[PDB]
This record gives sequence, structure tokens and C-alpha cells, in this order.
Amino acid sequence: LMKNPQQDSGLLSNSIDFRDQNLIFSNSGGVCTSSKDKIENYPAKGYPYKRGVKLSFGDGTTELEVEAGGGDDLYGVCSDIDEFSGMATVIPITNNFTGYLTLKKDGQNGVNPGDKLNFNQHGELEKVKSVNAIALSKAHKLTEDLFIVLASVFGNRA
Amino acid sequence: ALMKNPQQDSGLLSNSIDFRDQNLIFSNSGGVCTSSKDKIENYPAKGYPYKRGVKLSFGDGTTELEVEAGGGDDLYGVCSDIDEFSGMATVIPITNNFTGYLTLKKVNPGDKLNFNQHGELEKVSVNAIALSKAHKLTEDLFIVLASVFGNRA
Amino acid sequence: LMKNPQQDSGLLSNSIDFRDQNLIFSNSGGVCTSSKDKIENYPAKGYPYKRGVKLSFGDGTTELEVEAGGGDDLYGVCSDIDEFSGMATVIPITNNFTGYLTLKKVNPGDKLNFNQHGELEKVKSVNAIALSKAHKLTEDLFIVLASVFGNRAI
Amino acid sequence: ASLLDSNFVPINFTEFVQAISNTYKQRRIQFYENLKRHKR
Amino acid sequence: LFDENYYAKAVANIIGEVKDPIMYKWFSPDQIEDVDLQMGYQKTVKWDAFLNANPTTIANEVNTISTIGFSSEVVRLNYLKLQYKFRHLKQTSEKFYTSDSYIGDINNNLLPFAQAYKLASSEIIKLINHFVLTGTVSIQKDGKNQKRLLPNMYGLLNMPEQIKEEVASGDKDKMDKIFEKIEAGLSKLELGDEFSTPMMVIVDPATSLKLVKPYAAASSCEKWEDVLIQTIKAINNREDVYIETSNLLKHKILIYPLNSELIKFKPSKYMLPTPNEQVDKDSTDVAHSYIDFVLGGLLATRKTILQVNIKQS
Repeated sequence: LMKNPQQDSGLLSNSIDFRDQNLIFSNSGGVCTSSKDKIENYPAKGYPYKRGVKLSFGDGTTELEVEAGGGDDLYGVCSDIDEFSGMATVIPITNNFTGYLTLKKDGQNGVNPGDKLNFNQHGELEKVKSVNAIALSKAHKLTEDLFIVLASVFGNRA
Repeated sequence: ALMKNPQQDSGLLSNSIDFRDQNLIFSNSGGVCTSSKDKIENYPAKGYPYKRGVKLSFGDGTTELEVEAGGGDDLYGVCSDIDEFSGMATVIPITNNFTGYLTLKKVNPGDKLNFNQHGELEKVSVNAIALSKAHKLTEDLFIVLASVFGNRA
Repeated sequence: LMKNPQQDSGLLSNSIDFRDQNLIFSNSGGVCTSSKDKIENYPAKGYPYKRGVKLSFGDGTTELEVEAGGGDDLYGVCSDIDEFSGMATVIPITNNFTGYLTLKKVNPGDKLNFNQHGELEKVKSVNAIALSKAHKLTEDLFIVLASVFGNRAI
Repeated sequence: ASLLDSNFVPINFTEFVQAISNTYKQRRIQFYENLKRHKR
Repeated sequence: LFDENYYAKAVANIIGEVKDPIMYKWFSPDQIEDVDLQMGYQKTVKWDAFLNANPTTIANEVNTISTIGFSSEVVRLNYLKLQYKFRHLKQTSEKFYTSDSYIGDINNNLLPFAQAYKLASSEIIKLINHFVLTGTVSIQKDGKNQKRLLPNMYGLLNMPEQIKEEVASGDKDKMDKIFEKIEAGLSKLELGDEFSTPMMVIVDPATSLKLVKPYAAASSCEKWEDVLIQTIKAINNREDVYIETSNLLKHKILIYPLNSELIKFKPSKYMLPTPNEQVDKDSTDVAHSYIDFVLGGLLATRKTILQVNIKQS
């Protein structure tokens, strides 16, 4: 529920192996990043980290915000959050993205590389209509309810 | 009448004291928030498509292709600037998202907007989402802050 | 939910008056405290601060704990909590106490008893008398000055 | 270490910014020294 | 650096032409103290004591004594960093736009870097002044669509736990009713030990014109302003009372002392606009530059500011 674990650690980490040391929830950004990518930030409602975001409009006194969501209202994908300022870094749907994204905790075992994915109401990827997203790996379990997956999103589809 | 910079000269010096609501003018070219990684293209301009959606128009073949005000399934991009001396319109492709003021058909934040045949935004294919209510500059000129995110049904 | 509010204050406090400056949640202890009082500390199960506590037993792997409660299970009244260690300072029901206690959401001299959630309520088996009226610290948080002296007879 | 000093020569951008901060401070110091509020 | 970078030289040669902010009139020289922090927070601790109950009579033998309680309070001040971008003309491209009496493409609204920088700096300083007085950031004259800000970021007009007075709409033009509310607020003010200090009053222009009329059968040699100054001099130990007018306010009267102990302004040393080192360049003649500024740093004791709002229908 946070970019970095709230509870501290009791152990030092072992910096010996170099394989499979990236499947952590603190891994922000994307695995393959282009220097010609358009990057935005927005006020964040809730915790839309590693989730699809949509524009949220209030009464009018305050500016718009971004909240975890998908479906027909998908605006982009959140890749980073600064907790002090509550700023959510968002990559628009018109820009290509490849990274680890939150996966729905239902049939996550059935997710295999090369499977089509679409965003749900809560900004979580699920196995399939309107968004071009394909899983490049299998579900990796970080917590009893938290599952992440390597996926590539390359715009909307007809 | 519709040019970005009015031809009629001003009678009086403006009062440069206030700092609020001084950007809702038709001369405001570009976008409110612009990234250094945006793709922009100039094209020969057919008509006056400033602050309107544009579509590719082909002649007989003697001259190159140009851009004209339009939308619908033929929409190609959004015109954000124009140079009258050269008749070159700066076009941001539909594949690139844009945020700025655009012409609205003669509306509250959150409304879904699609471009019409004349390159004017109208309430609902969805291409952009309204960020504010219509602002009237002339009896027929209505602008609106909108954010374009490509095409989606 | 917390003895010391988590959110930092935005303003300095005004400290020129001297009246009615004690109706705060962080007022641990009692209004009138005797130097001959018996004080205990227990592991805390939840947030029983300024509430009636009862003994809670786990599965026997670890020592017992105290949780908010009352009725026929009352053991004492919690008056302070050390958040770092999770220790709850408890004064046993056999030792009389006078202080501000959580009130269920009342005139002075009314008889009070502890409910299932360790909150005082108007009346049976506990000698507790309210010495003032309810002070509203939050939309759901009410405190009251009360004196608890042993338990009654049924 | 201020822009008001003609002899000042910024070696790098960081020193240039520090001179700006010093220059702003000296100006507000100067402003209060020259300020004379109207009583009554 | 000046030899290598033209923009650095241009800013240094033009920084002296930017006018000082108007907020400085609102604070005493000692009330402002700069801090070295771009983004983050600063914390302070205050200690209070209170009496739990009536004192205990020491007669014969007694064990239960009334207690004196203590409480801690931690105050945090937040800081925020904001940035703006503006387009301008490349330095080498100025010679092809120089004209008889101006430089820049009038038809396309393009300017040299120097003039663009000065105009943007003035606009930002206007924005900063609005925030300090009113505690909000917005560009609409209606004040809506405000930028969401971090907590512990307040201005003089939105500071919580202060005395707030409202003048009824029907008495909007009745100066006696307005002065009545001011006195009620003045009575509830709690200066305490820090009373022998100068006081500051800020009013909107409409209020100021009402003040200058003679006091009311009208009196002679006595204006509503003079009566008000005497009333404030009653509670500040006959100290100086300053009155300023600000167009930023609208039907609002702000009264607060000018003592560093009660209200202090700790702005960042980088609050005022500063150029960024990053300059976008392209094959065309159009370049972009960035300006940074820092907000926050206002600290005030509670119930030490009087805020009078004159409701207009």
C-alpha cells in the first residue's frame, strides 16, 4: 500500500546474487525507458501507484486529480508517487509503456506471457477489448493480496 | 474577424496591474502545459484552421498535400499555431496528447468531446475531455480548455 | 485513536489564559492522584486508552493482555499508554480512581457503568459517579470527569 | 558574493544562484532601512 | 560563466530592474528570517502547563493531591517548490528580428530572452504576494480551480484558530456597524505578554474610503480612522498603528501585531524567482527557459489575528 514498506526491516540484505532481484514493489518506472517519453505529474486521490489512472473532478474549488481506474475512462498509467507532495507521475495512454503493473487477484495463475490484458474499474490488469496491453511474464506474488506482472501497454485498440 | 492577432489597433494602453484571468484571449497560441518531448509539424494551410482539428487534404497532384479544418474519422491532428506570412499551420498529431484551449461548437468539466466536420469540439468515438466550461470571446466564438488523448470508442 | 495526535499542529498555542485548558485527550493520569496508589502495566490489545479494561487470554503461547471491556469482566481502568512498548498503565478496580474517562455517545451526580466497549454510560455492579457534563472533543469522542470506587453489590 | 558587487565573477551556475539569493537578501535589508511608514 | 553562458549574463544585468515584492510592507524587519530549504519541512516544540482541578487544602493528614498537567505540541511548517516555463527567442536570432523601435516578432508574440524573463518574474512575484496574504494559489479571478497544497501551508487570511467577525449584508455601508464588529474582535484578541508592540491594519480600497470620512451629527477633527487608531492604541500600550491598503483584499479587514514572537515569517532563501540551468534549444529560433520559486513559511500564534469580512448581499 506504499512505495516503500512502512515497517522497517530487521535484517541486512544480501548483495551477492544478481538474478531475480528486481521483483520488488519499490521498483518505479519502467524496465525499458526512452529518453523521449512524455512525463506528467498530478495530484493523487487514493494510492494509484502501479495502476491505471483516470481524471477526477471535484466541486470546482480545487484542480482536478487522478485516481485508480480504467475502462472507458482510462487516461494513463501511474509509474511513481512522491508521498511527501502527493504527486502521482503519470505516463499518458498515447505513450508506449513497459513495466510491472498490479494484477487482479483472480485467476492470476492463468496469466501467461502473450495473454491480452485490460484494465478494470480499480486500475488493475485482468485477463480478457479497448486497451492494447499484453503480459510479458507470469504473476509474481509480493503479498497475499498483491500480485504484479510485467506488461506492455501501447495505446488503445479499435 | 477570426485571425489570431486582431487587425484593428488598440485605442488605449492596457493596465498591467492584475494577474488573474488574462489568458482567455484568442491570441494564446500553443498549450497551457507543454513538454519538451512533444512532436510538432508545420503543413500548408487550407483555409483558417487555427485552434481547430485538422484533416489531411489532397489536391490533384501538382501540389503537395495540405491540412484543412475537419474531424471525424478523417481527423489527423490539432492545429495549435499558425503563421499568416507563410501560411504554415503547426499541427500536433493525434498520436500525441495535447492540453489547451480549442474551439467549441456554439458543457461542464468531465464532459466527453468529439470533433465535428468543421474542426469544432462538441459534446458526445471520444477524442478529448472538457476541463472547464465554455468561454465566450465573440457572439459566435467559444473556446474551451480540453485535453486530447487520441481516439477511443 | 492516539493519545498524542499524529497530525502535527500548524500553529503555536496561546498560553496566556489559565482556565479550561485541561479538556484534552492527552491529559494522562488523574485529576487527584495519591502517592499511595497501586499502578500496573500490561501488554495492550488494541487501543484501550481511557477505557475500562478486561483480561484477555490468547492460546497460551504468550502472556495475557488487556483489552477494552466491561460488564462482568471489568478488571481496571486504563489511564496511560506507552506507544513505543505498547504498555497500558492500569489502576485496578479495587483501587478508586478519579479522572476523565471515555463516555458513550448526562448531568453531574448521575450513576455510570462500563459497557462492552469499555465506555461509560448512564445506568448495577460498578460504583461510578459522573462529576461534570460531557465534553465533546470530536464528533464521536466524548469525555467526562468521573470517580470510580470499587464495585457495587447485586 | 552578490550580483550588486561588480567585482563578483560567478565561476559556475551554483555560485551564480547563491549570489542571486544574497542579492535578494541585501535588497530586502535595504528596503527596510529606507522604509519610513506614515504614522497616523 | 558569463563568457560561456549568455543567459546567465542577461539575468544578472536585468535582475536589478525587478521591483521588490509588496509583502515586505506587511511585516516588521525582525519578523522575516530566511531558511535554507527548497522542499521539505521544519519542526518546533512548545511546552504547556495546565491546572487539573482546584487546589487541595493542607489540613491535618491528606494523601490525594490535585495535579498539574503538561502537554507537548509539535508545529511543522511545509515548503513546496514550483516551476514555470516560458518561450523566447534564441540569442543568435535577435538580429533578424530587431526593428526600428522594438525587438521581437509582434505577429507571433515572441520576445528577447531578457524582456521575457523580466515580465515572467513580475507575474510570479504577483502570484507569490497573493499567496502570502490569502493563503491560496489560483489564477481565476473567482478563486476556483485552486492548486492543491500541502497542509501546514497557510496565509494571513486563511490562518485557522483566529478571531473571525462577519458584518451583516444590510449594514454593508454603515460605518458604525463595521466599527462595532472591529471592537468585538479587538476585545477577543489575546495578546497577553506581547502587547507593547506595533500593530498593522490592512484594508480593501472600498473600506479605506469609508474610513477617511469624519466620525459620527458629525464630529470635527475626528475621523473614523483616528477613532480606530485610538481604539487599537488602547490594547497595544499606545504603540504605533499602521494602516495599509491592498487591492488583493475584497471587503476584508486584517488586524495583527508586528511582533516576531507571535507571528514570524520564515521563507526559503530561494522563494523569489530564480532561473533554471536547463534551456531547451532546437533548430528554429524559439527557445524555452524555466523559473523556480518556493512557497511557505508563515507561522503565527492562535487567536492573534482578527479577520473581519463585510458580507456584500
